[PDB]
Amino acid sequence: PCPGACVCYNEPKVTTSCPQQGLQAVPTGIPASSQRIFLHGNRISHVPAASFQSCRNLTILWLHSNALARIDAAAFTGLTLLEQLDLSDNAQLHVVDPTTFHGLGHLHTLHLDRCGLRELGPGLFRGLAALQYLYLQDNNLQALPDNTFRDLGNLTHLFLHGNRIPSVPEHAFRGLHSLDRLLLHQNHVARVHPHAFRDLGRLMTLYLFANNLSMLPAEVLMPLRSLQYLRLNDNPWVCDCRARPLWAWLQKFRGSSSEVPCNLPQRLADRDLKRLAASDLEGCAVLPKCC
Ligand SMILES: *[C@@H]1O[C@H](CO)[C@@H](O)[C@H](O)[C@H]1NC(C)=O
Ligand SMILES: *[C@@H]1O[C@H](CO)[C@@H](O)[C@H](O)[C@H]1NC(C)=O
Ligand SMILES: *[C@@H]1O[C@H](CO)[C@@H](O)[C@H](O)[C@H]1NC(C)=O
Repeated sequence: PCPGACVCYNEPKVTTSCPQQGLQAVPTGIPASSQRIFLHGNRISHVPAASFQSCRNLTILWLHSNALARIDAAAFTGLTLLEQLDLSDNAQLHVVDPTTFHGLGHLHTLHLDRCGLRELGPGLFRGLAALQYLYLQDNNLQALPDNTFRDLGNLTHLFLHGNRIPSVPEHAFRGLHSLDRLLLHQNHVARVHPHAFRDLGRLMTLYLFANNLSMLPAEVLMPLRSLQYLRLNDNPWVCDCRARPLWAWLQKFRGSSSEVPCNLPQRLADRDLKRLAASDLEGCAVLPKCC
């Protein structure tokens, strides 16, 4: 018995599809045999506890482009086979309770982009051992706490761009041994801890453009054995003695890198640090280390 104006069909997967119907709540009577539930484009403001618990075989659930303001901590309880979860484009969600994703051990992709998220609570991504793709871009994040991604040993793509992250601490990206792509551009990153990328030996793409970096210790990039694509443009680089280690690393990098445009000193403005001679990097500009 297909509920409301929903469309129900069996092939290729048992599906209940109710998009863009002005629904203000999760409809009652969703067939328990459903493998895919599409509830995107509605006006759903709240997801109550155990809203899909009847659906033992659910693998795909879309709730994007709704009006979500609150998700109950037990909203996804009993969804042990869930592989894809889409909560994106709910700009007033602001906050997800840290236990909300517990028991989703088959989850492969999690869409949380444009959810207005203010923070990543302790244990929010705990136990998501199968997760491969995590989308956190275009939110309101102000911090990247240590060990936030510690259990995500299978994650290959992490999207964190378009937030307000001020820095990267040492253990922010611990546990991410499979990470392939890390996008951190369009943030406020003013400093990266020397050993922040220790676990990212398989990383192939790193975007750090449009941030607030004036220098980078060479130790930051040393672990990145597999790196092929690097973006560092649109940062206020100081091209003086402090930039020598980054310069030296860039000389031996066999991958592709963006411009690394000097902001200071004036005579080097918009020249590419990558393309300077060592002699250009003598003295202090207008303190740390060599200065
Ligand atoms: C889940 O799938 C199995 C195998 O098709 C079936 O026996 C079971 O009834 C399904 N569960 C629900 C709630 O429909
Ligand atoms: C991680 O992926 C590999 C293959 O890519 C798979 O064998 C393994 O079971 C996955 N880990 C978990 C915890 O699901
Ligand atoms: C970059 O960091 C400096 C402090 O070193 C701060 O004064 C400035 O406002 C920051 N820029 C942006 C765009 O946040």
